[PDB]
Amino acid sequence: LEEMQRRADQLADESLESTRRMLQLVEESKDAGIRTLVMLDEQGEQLERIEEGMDQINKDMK
Amino acid sequence: ELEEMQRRADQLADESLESTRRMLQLVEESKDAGIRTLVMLDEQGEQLERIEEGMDQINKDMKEAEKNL
Amino acid sequence: ALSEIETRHSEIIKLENSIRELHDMFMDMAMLVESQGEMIDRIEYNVEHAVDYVERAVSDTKKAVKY
Amino acid sequence: IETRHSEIIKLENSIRELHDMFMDMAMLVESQGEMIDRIEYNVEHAVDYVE
Repeated sequence: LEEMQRRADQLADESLESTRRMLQLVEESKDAGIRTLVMLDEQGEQLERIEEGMDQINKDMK
Repeated sequence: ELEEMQRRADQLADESLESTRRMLQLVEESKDAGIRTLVMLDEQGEQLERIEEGMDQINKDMKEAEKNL
Repeated sequence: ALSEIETRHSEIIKLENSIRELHDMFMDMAMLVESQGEMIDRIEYNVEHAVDYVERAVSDTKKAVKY
Repeated sequence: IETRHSEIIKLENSIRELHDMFMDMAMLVESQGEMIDRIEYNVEHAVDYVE
């Protein structure tokens, strides 16, 4: 029953290291998510200006 | 007390498994969303290329027209 | 024994919370992207329309110059 | 313990995939941002052209 407690402890340690690695991956993913959402919001504003602009070109041409 | 501590242990251990099982679900949902998003971003990228190409022509012809005038 | 069980549990919960925020980021991302995609559709349309206008405008001036 | 570990190892596999997907997404959005930047510019110079 010694080698068993030994295994359980080994698995528990692996499960913990896995969880910590997952925490690291999730952290970098959140940073990218944040950067991406901020870019999309910016891009949304630029596309609104692009659309207003095209309306002006199309209008003044007529 | 000791009996209760074991109750806690079995409590946390069970909660961990369920949290893990929930995470598997949230991650799967996130992935599908991410794929749909990728699909959309791919189509948009091409649309944006034509848009850019059209604008090049516009500024080209406009300069020529202005020149001709 | 107990301290370790507590730490592993705590780490897993902290992960689930972090993963819930990531799930939300992707959901919000797909929403924004689909919305901007509709604005892109329209812009694409307005651009082709302008291209034809400008192309005729330059053709007119080119013909004029010719004669 | 053996099942929890098994469920955790599998979750790690999907989180790795999700992470990688988040990183590639950010790069895509940024590249498209470059185009839009140019588009917005070319459009400003088309507006002052029509005037």
